[PDB]
Amino acid sequence: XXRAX
Amino acid sequence: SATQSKPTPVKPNYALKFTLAGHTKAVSSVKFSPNGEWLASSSADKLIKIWGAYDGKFEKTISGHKLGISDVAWSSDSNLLVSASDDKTLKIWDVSSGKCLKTLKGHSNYVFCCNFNPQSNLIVSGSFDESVRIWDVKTGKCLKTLPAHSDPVSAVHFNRDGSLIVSSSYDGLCRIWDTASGQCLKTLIDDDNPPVSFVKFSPNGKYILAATLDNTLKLWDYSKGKCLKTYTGHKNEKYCIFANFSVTGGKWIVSGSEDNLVYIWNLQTKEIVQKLQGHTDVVISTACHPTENIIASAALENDKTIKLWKSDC
Repeated sequence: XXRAX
Repeated sequence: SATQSKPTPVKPNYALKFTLAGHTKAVSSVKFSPNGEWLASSSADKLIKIWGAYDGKFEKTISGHKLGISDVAWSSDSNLLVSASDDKTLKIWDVSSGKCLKTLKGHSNYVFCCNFNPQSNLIVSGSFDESVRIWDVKTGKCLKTLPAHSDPVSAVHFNRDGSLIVSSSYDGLCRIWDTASGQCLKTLIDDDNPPVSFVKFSPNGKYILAATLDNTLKLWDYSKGKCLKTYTGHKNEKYCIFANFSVTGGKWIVSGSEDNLVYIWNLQTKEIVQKLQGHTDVVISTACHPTENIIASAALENDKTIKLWKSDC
Protein backbone atom coordinates (compact mmCIF):
# COMPACT_ATOMS: atom_id res chain seq x y z
CA UNK A 1 2.53 -3.09 -1.03
CA UNK A 2 0.00 0.00 0.00
CA ARG A 3 3.42 2.00 1.22
CA ALA A 4 5.01 1.83 -2.20
CA UNK A 5 2.06 2.87 -4.38
CA SER B 1 46.88 33.44 11.59
CA ALA B 2 49.16 30.52 12.43
CA THR B 3 46.80 29.85 15.38
CA GLN B 4 43.67 29.43 13.21
CA SER B 5 41.99 26.09 13.87
CA LYS B 6 39.41 23.80 12.28
CA PRO B 7 36.10 24.73 13.95
CA THR B 8 34.01 21.98 15.54
CA PRO B 9 31.59 20.63 12.89
CA VAL B 10 27.96 21.76 13.18
CA LYS B 11 26.76 19.59 10.27
CA PRO B 12 27.14 15.86 9.55
CA ASN B 13 29.17 14.62 6.59
CA TYR B 14 27.26 11.50 5.55
CA ALA B 15 28.81 9.86 2.50
CA LEU B 16 27.63 6.84 0.52
CA LYS B 17 29.41 3.65 1.60
CA PHE B 18 27.34 0.82 0.08
CA THR B 19 24.41 0.15 -2.24
CA LEU B 20 22.32 -2.93 -1.46
CA ALA B 21 20.72 -4.60 -4.49
CA GLY B 22 18.37 -7.58 -4.41
CA HIS B 23 14.72 -6.61 -4.10
CA THR B 24 12.87 -6.77 -7.43
CA LYS B 25 10.15 -4.22 -6.61
CA ALA B 26 10.09 -1.02 -4.55
CA VAL B 27 11.57 -1.23 -1.06
CA SER B 28 9.03 -0.22 1.60
CA SER B 29 10.95 0.01 4.89
CA VAL B 30 14.45 -0.42 6.37
CA LYS B 31 15.18 -0.93 10.08
CA PHE B 32 18.43 -1.56 11.96
CA SER B 33 18.56 -4.43 14.46
CA PRO B 34 18.74 -3.13 18.06
CA ASN B 35 22.08 -4.97 18.49
CA GLY B 36 23.47 -2.94 15.54
CA GLU B 37 24.57 -5.98 13.52
CA TRP B 38 21.81 -6.19 10.92
CA LEU B 39 19.53 -4.26 8.60
CA ALA B 40 16.18 -5.70 7.55
CA SER B 41 14.32 -4.46 4.46
CA SER B 42 10.70 -5.01 3.39
CA SER B 43 9.50 -4.73 -0.21
CA ALA B 44 6.53 -4.93 -2.58
CA ASP B 45 8.19 -8.08 -3.93
CA LYS B 46 6.71 -9.95 -0.87
CA LEU B 47 10.16 -10.54 0.68
CA ILE B 48 12.19 -9.46 3.68
CA LYS B 49 15.95 -9.33 3.23
CA ILE B 50 18.66 -9.14 5.91
CA TRP B 51 21.93 -7.28 5.38
CA GLY B 52 25.03 -6.68 7.47
CA ALA B 53 24.72 -3.21 8.99
CA TYR B 54 28.39 -2.28 8.66
CA ASP B 55 29.41 -3.99 5.39
CA GLY B 56 26.07 -3.97 3.52
CA LYS B 57 26.56 -7.68 2.85
CA PHE B 58 23.50 -9.65 1.81
CA GLU B 59 22.70 -12.24 4.49
CA LYS B 60 19.37 -13.91 3.70
CA THR B 61 15.89 -13.64 2.22
CA ILE B 62 12.80 -14.36 4.33
CA SER B 63 9.57 -15.27 2.55
CA GLY B 64 5.98 -16.40 3.01
CA HIS B 65 3.72 -13.36 2.61
CA LYS B 66 1.45 -13.71 -0.40
CA LEU B 67 1.38 -9.99 -1.28
CA GLY B 68 3.68 -7.02 -0.84
CA ILE B 69 5.04 -5.85 2.51
CA SER B 70 4.81 -2.21 3.67
CA ASP B 71 6.66 -2.45 7.01
CA VAL B 72 8.97 -4.63 9.12
CA ALA B 73 10.16 -4.22 12.73
CA TRP B 74 12.66 -5.91 15.10
CA SER B 75 12.12 -7.28 18.58
CA SER B 76 14.26 -5.89 21.42
CA ASP B 77 16.61 -8.90 21.43
CA SER B 78 17.17 -8.72 17.61
CA ASN B 79 15.87 -12.31 17.27
CA LEU B 80 12.41 -11.70 15.76
CA LEU B 81 10.85 -9.64 13.02
CA VAL B 82 7.23 -8.73 12.43
CA SER B 83 6.05 -7.77 8.95
CA ALA B 84 2.89 -6.00 7.72
CA SER B 85 1.45 -7.03 4.35
CA ASP B 86 -1.20 -6.24 1.73
CA ASP B 87 -2.35 -9.86 2.30
CA LYS B 88 -4.07 -8.53 5.49
CA THR B 89 -1.80 -10.45 7.89
CA LEU B 90 1.22 -9.72 9.95
CA LYS B 91 3.81 -12.44 10.32
CA ILE B 92 6.25 -13.01 13.16
CA TRP B 93 9.59 -14.38 11.97
CA ASP B 94 12.53 -16.10 13.57
CA VAL B 95 15.47 -14.32 11.96
CA SER B 96 18.06 -17.09 12.36
CA SER B 97 15.83 -19.79 10.84
CA GLY B 98 13.82 -17.54 8.53
CA LYS B 99 10.71 -19.44 9.59
CA CYS B 100 7.33 -17.81 10.20
CA LEU B 101 6.43 -18.54 13.83
CA LYS B 102 2.96 -16.92 13.69
CA THR B 103 0.49 -15.42 11.23
CA LEU B 104 -1.53 -12.59 12.82
CA LYS B 105 -5.02 -12.59 11.30
CA GLY B 106 -7.85 -10.11 11.88
CA HIS B 107 -7.36 -6.95 9.82
CA SER B 108 -9.83 -6.62 6.95
CA ASN B 109 -7.56 -4.56 4.62
CA TYR B 110 -3.83 -3.92 4.02
CA VAL B 111 -1.64 -3.99 7.11
CA PHE B 112 0.50 -0.92 6.76
CA CYS B 113 2.64 -0.42 9.84
CA CYS B 114 4.01 -2.58 12.68
CA ASN B 115 6.14 -2.45 15.84
CA PHE B 116 7.00 -4.47 18.96
CA ASN B 117 6.75 -2.87 22.39
CA PRO B 118 10.09 -2.50 24.23
CA GLN B 119 9.39 -5.70 26.20
CA SER B 120 8.57 -7.41 22.86
CA ASN B 121 5.63 -9.41 24.24
CA LEU B 122 3.24 -7.18 22.25
CA ILE B 123 3.00 -6.20 18.60
CA VAL B 124 1.00 -3.17 17.47
CA SER B 125 -0.48 -2.96 13.95
CA GLY B 126 -2.15 -0.29 11.85
CA SER B 127 -4.28 -1.02 8.81
CA PHE B 128 -6.10 0.47 5.86
CA ASP B 129 -9.18 -0.90 7.65
CA GLU B 130 -8.85 2.14 9.96
CA SER B 131 -8.09 -0.03 13.04
CA VAL B 132 -5.11 -0.39 15.34
CA ARG B 133 -4.62 -3.91 16.71
CA ILE B 134 -2.50 -5.15 19.62
CA TRP B 135 -1.24 -8.73 19.43
CA ASP B 136 0.28 -11.21 21.88
CA VAL B 137 3.68 -12.27 20.52
CA LYS B 138 3.73 -15.76 22.10
CA THR B 139 0.19 -16.81 21.10
CA GLY B 140 -0.21 -14.73 17.94
CA LYS B 141 -3.71 -13.78 19.13
CA CYS B 142 -5.32 -10.36 18.81
CA LEU B 143 -5.69 -8.93 22.31
CA LYS B 144 -7.47 -5.67 21.39
CA THR B 145 -8.86 -3.91 18.31
CA LEU B 146 -9.03 -0.12 18.60
CA PRO B 147 -11.45 2.00 16.50
CA ALA B 148 -8.48 4.21 16.07
CA HIS B 149 -9.25 6.43 13.09
CA SER B 150 -11.69 7.19 10.26
CA ASP B 151 -9.15 6.65 7.43
CA PRO B 152 -6.14 4.31 6.90
CA VAL B 153 -3.61 4.07 9.82
CA SER B 154 -0.21 5.27 8.57
CA ALA B 155 1.97 4.62 11.62
CA VAL B 156 1.97 2.96 15.02
CA HIS B 157 4.67 3.15 17.72
CA PHE B 158 5.18 2.30 21.40
CA ASN B 159 6.82 4.72 23.82
CA ARG B 160 9.96 3.80 25.71
CA ASP B 161 8.29 1.78 28.47
CA GLY B 162 5.44 0.40 26.33
CA SER B 163 2.69 2.10 28.35
CA LEU B 164 1.61 4.26 25.40
CA ILE B 165 0.91 3.78 21.70
CA VAL B 166 0.92 6.65 19.21
CA SER B 167 -0.97 6.29 15.93
CA SER B 168 -1.29 8.45 12.80
CA SER B 169 -3.80 8.41 9.97
CA TYR B 170 -4.95 9.93 6.70
CA ASP B 171 -7.92 11.30 8.70
CA GLY B 172 -5.54 14.07 9.82
CA LEU B 173 -5.26 12.93 13.41
CA CYS B 174 -2.57 11.78 15.76
CA ARG B 175 -3.85 9.84 18.75
CA ILE B 176 -2.12 8.56 21.88
CA TRP B 177 -3.48 5.38 23.47
CA ASP B 178 -3.18 3.58 26.81
CA THR B 179 -1.70 0.16 25.98
CA ALA B 180 -3.26 -1.47 29.04
CA SER B 181 -6.88 -0.46 28.42
CA GLY B 182 -6.94 0.63 24.79
CA GLN B 183 -8.42 3.96 25.84
CA CYS B 184 -7.50 7.10 23.90
CA LEU B 185 -5.54 9.49 26.14
CA LYS B 186 -5.07 12.33 23.63
CA THR B 187 -6.04 13.45 20.14
CA LEU B 188 -3.92 16.10 18.46
CA ILE B 189 -5.34 17.95 15.63
CA ASP B 190 -4.27 21.35 16.77
CA ASP B 191 -5.11 23.35 13.58
CA ASP B 192 -5.82 22.07 10.02
CA ASN B 193 -6.03 18.34 9.21
CA PRO B 194 -3.70 17.34 6.37
CA PRO B 195 -3.15 13.57 6.32
CA VAL B 196 -0.68 12.44 8.97
CA SER B 197 1.70 10.16 7.06
CA PHE B 198 4.01 9.06 9.88
CA VAL B 199 4.46 9.47 13.63
CA LYS B 200 6.89 8.22 16.27
CA PHE B 201 7.79 8.94 19.88
CA SER B 202 11.05 10.69 20.62
CA PRO B 203 13.57 8.35 22.32
CA ASN B 204 12.82 9.96 25.71
CA GLY B 205 9.09 9.46 25.04
CA LYS B 206 8.12 13.07 25.81
CA TYR B 207 7.81 14.25 22.20
CA ILE B 208 6.30 12.93 18.99
CA LEU B 209 7.61 13.56 15.48
CA ALA B 210 4.83 13.58 12.88
CA ALA B 211 4.90 13.95 9.11
CA THR B 212 1.97 15.42 7.21
CA LEU B 213 1.31 15.26 3.47
CA ASP B 214 1.95 19.00 3.15
CA ASN B 215 5.78 18.88 2.98
CA THR B 216 6.10 19.22 6.76
CA LEU B 217 7.51 17.47 9.80
CA LYS B 218 6.55 18.72 13.26
CA LEU B 219 8.00 17.92 16.66
CA TRP B 220 5.21 17.93 19.26
CA ASP B 221 5.21 18.16 23.03
CA TYR B 222 2.16 15.97 23.41
CA SER B 223 1.69 16.54 27.15
CA LYS B 224 1.23 20.24 26.30
CA GLY B 225 -0.32 19.71 22.85
CA LYS B 226 2.03 22.30 21.33
CA CYS B 227 4.19 22.17 18.20
CA LEU B 228 7.78 22.88 19.27
CA LYS B 229 9.59 22.59 15.94
CA THR B 230 8.69 22.54 12.25
CA TYR B 231 10.95 21.06 9.55
CA THR B 232 10.41 22.04 5.90
CA GLY B 233 12.31 22.06 2.60
CA HIS B 234 11.71 18.46 1.46
CA LYS B 235 8.83 17.19 -0.69
CA ASN B 236 6.22 14.90 0.89
CA GLU B 237 2.67 15.12 -0.50
CA LYS B 238 1.97 11.51 -1.53
CA TYR B 239 3.78 8.68 0.25
CA CYS B 240 4.03 7.53 3.86
CA ILE B 241 7.70 8.35 4.41
CA PHE B 242 9.55 7.30 7.58
CA ALA B 243 11.34 9.90 9.70
CA ASN B 244 13.90 9.41 12.45
CA PHE B 245 15.73 10.93 15.37
CA SER B 246 19.49 10.59 14.90
CA VAL B 247 21.13 10.56 18.32
CA THR B 248 24.50 8.82 17.84
CA GLY B 249 26.23 12.10 17.01
CA GLY B 250 24.73 15.51 16.45
CA LYS B 251 21.00 15.64 17.13
CA TRP B 252 19.31 15.54 13.74
CA ILE B 253 15.96 14.82 12.17
CA VAL B 254 16.28 12.48 9.16
CA SER B 255 13.69 11.85 6.45
CA GLY B 256 13.30 10.71 2.90
CA SER B 257 11.57 12.84 0.32
CA GLU B 258 9.77 12.65 -3.00
CA ASP B 259 12.62 14.50 -4.78
CA ASN B 260 14.75 11.34 -4.30
CA LEU B 261 16.90 12.88 -1.54
CA VAL B 262 17.58 12.12 2.09
CA TYR B 263 17.06 15.27 4.18
CA ILE B 264 18.92 15.96 7.42
CA TRP B 265 17.86 18.82 9.74
CA ASN B 266 19.39 20.23 12.90
CA LEU B 267 16.77 19.21 15.47
CA GLN B 268 17.18 22.39 17.51
CA THR B 269 17.60 25.05 14.77
CA LYS B 270 15.39 23.46 12.03
CA GLU B 271 18.15 24.21 9.47
CA ILE B 272 18.69 21.68 6.71
CA VAL B 273 22.17 20.44 7.41
CA GLN B 274 22.64 17.81 4.66
CA LYS B 275 20.85 16.37 1.63
CA LEU B 276 22.03 12.96 0.45
CA GLN B 277 22.01 12.44 -3.32
CA GLY B 278 22.04 9.12 -5.11
CA HIS B 279 18.64 7.50 -5.19
CA THR B 280 16.68 7.47 -8.46
CA ASP B 281 13.15 7.38 -6.99
CA VAL B 282 11.29 8.49 -3.85
CA VAL B 283 13.19 7.72 -0.65
CA ILE B 284 10.30 6.00 1.15
CA SER B 285 12.26 5.01 4.27
CA THR B 286 15.34 5.90 6.29
CA ALA B 287 16.69 4.51 9.56
CA CYS B 288 19.49 5.44 11.95
CA HIS B 289 21.90 2.87 13.43
CA PRO B 290 21.59 2.55 17.25
CA THR B 291 25.29 3.23 18.08
CA GLU B 292 27.19 4.36 14.97
CA ASN B 293 26.63 7.39 12.71
CA ILE B 294 25.07 5.33 9.92
CA ILE B 295 21.92 5.96 7.88
CA ALA B 296 20.12 3.45 5.69
CA SER B 297 17.85 4.75 2.93
CA ALA B 298 15.46 2.85 0.64
CA ALA B 299 13.67 3.84 -2.56
CA LEU B 300 10.72 2.95 -4.80
CA GLU B 301 10.16 1.21 -8.15
CA ASN B 302 12.67 3.12 -10.33
CA ASP B 303 15.48 2.38 -7.84
CA LYS B 304 14.74 -0.69 -5.64
CA THR B 305 18.04 -0.30 -3.71
CA ILE B 306 19.05 0.40 -0.14
CA LYS B 307 21.97 2.72 0.57
CA LEU B 308 24.19 2.91 3.65
CA TRP B 309 25.71 6.31 4.47
CA LYS B 310 28.26 7.09 7.18
CA SER B 311 29.30 10.30 8.88
CA ASP B 312 31.95 11.47 11.33
CA CYS B 313 29.86 12.64 14.31
